[PDB]
Amino acid sequence: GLEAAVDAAYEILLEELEKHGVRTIVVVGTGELALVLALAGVRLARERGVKTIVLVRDAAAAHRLLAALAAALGLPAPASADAAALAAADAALWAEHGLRVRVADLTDPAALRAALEALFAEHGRDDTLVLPAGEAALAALEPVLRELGLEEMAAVAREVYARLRAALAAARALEHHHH
Amino acid sequence: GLEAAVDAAYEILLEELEKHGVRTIVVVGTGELALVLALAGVRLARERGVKTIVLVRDAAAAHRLLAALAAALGLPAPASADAAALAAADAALWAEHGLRVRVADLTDPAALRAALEALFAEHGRDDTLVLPAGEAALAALEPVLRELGLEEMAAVAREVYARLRAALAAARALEHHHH
Amino acid sequence: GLEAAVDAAYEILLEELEKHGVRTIVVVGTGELALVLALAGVRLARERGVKTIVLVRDAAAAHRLLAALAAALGLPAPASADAAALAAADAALWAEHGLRVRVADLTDPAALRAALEALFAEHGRDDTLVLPAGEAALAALEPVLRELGLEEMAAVAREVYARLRAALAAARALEHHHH
Amino acid sequence: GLEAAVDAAYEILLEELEKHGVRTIVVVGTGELALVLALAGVRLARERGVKTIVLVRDAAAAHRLLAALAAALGLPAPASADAAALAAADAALWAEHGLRVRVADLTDPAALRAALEALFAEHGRDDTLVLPAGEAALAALEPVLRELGLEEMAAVAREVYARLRAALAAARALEHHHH
Repeated sequence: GLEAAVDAAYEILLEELEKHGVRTIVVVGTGELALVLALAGVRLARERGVKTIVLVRDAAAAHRLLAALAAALGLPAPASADAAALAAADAALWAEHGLRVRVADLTDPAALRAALEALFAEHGRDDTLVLPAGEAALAALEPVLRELGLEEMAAVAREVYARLRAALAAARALEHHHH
Repeated sequence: GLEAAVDAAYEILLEELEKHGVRTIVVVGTGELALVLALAGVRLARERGVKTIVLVRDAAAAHRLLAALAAALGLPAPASADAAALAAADAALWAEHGLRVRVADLTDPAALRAALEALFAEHGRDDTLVLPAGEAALAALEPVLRELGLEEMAAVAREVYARLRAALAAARALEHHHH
Repeated sequence: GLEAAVDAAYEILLEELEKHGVRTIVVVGTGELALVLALAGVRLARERGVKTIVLVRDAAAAHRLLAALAAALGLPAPASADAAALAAADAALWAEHGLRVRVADLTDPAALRAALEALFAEHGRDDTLVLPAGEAALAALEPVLRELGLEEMAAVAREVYARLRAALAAARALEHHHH
Repeated sequence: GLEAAVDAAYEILLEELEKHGVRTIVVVGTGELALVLALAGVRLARERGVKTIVLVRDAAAAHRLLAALAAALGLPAPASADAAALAAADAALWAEHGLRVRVADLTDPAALRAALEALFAEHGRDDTLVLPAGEAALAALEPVLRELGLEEMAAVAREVYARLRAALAAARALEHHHH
């Protein structure tokens, strides 16, 4: 179920924060692992002051993730995927909970590089853990990081992803809410 | 009206908690009795520490029940029947109010058995009261319980259902909100 | 604007509470006067312990009125016009704010009589002020009240309605929110 | 991003409050600058007691702006663009946060004049800063103000707009929430 998945992801992230001195987590992609990482990020922000930013492919994906986060927090979802509504929801989520949800076209390497570069300008590269939310995101993220010369960051992204993938396969976040 | 129906169901459940040493209530099905049982379960969780889980047939039914529970609690409904939104809403409802809403295909005996077996793994069989929300759910639930050897549980499910059915016929939960 | 309309209706209702010893207000109908009366009823419940029940024609009308009340109170609207969602929202509104929104087919005299008779069973006839929300509701309500022998109640309904109609014509509740 | 845009607009408005003794801000138009000005107005109301009213072209635009404001404040959006729902949301926003969102057809000079004249009746002309949200709104607002003899107000509207336009071009309120 969802709690077991969030707990397992939280434990993995705690191990990485201690291992790498992480101050900021950037999640690239959508789906169940993106939600689980965002929810673990809510706990990590409250308990450790570590901020999390999720980069999703389009405004529709941002609305879907913000709506699931809203439900988890007991808060209203944004009324629509209007950019102004999404930006306002994002600013509120950041101020109150240390989480962001931003739009970046992951099919476009230049757009993903630009979104990462914005986050690196805000949060730096040394203390930032970048994680893909799935296989497709890993395949998009690795070459971009490698082009930027961030080989260690790419290596950690792949290794931590493998552990998260295995943990979520066992935890089954959504098992109770579909056939 | 709704308050009279919740009160009547609450009184019946209190009698069963004392009679059987009940720690967990599992409601199988949808409709007015499912809502009334869930609402009585909110009171029982607050007052007695007894948790309630409702098993509904599909994601659409989970959204409809979560939305009615939300309205009763003064909380936002989940934005959609997206599995991630439903799972997040369920985790929040459990943590704050001691209630869950899960999806289990009741037309499929193996799926209902699997969902009950998950709950029995979490909560045990001895202290768990299983109740159908209607005739169709009773007809689905009885053979599954009997196959599991849970004859007493099936007997209580049918007997308590009969009393709840009669009480709700008199109380008329929805009389003021349809023609 | 809306505040001026609520204030004017509130002042009129205060005068009637003192004049008739009113404990319960029943509003029959939909539209701007129904909303203004419901909002004044929120204030009267908080300040005076007087409860208000609005009888609207169908579930769609109940959702629209509950949604406007929700917006005025800073609360989530019910997710849909599902009867269970409307009944749950109504129970929450009553418990927290002393207001109800019920469905009664005003085109059907027997249905309106039945809905009034339910309220009279709950709240009595002597201390109950019944008000139409518009001309059509007044035309439906007067014969029903007269058949019940409630001639004084019908007379007050018409007289107080006339004063509310004039006050709302001057106050223009919705002037700032349509062309 | 949005926070940088709100901060930049806030700083400009603070300078104008000191420069002109402003008690009320009226924003004419829709779009990103309308949202940013409304959000800066939330801060100015809390910190300085300065109220802000946004005049938008139609009910659909009022819903979109109220929904984005709701998301920024962690509050439910109005269920629909129903005039009663919009008026109720507006009254709540004014009472709690010192902001209004009203409908005025800016394509119709008489309608814009009427909406401004209502605000001038409520708030006066001397202490009221009127700002367009974009080029089209400036082109609609200038002749109306000039016809009213409010030449200085029109001059300030154009000058402050130019500074806000430049600031928002640099701040990029919506950059993280569209492609």
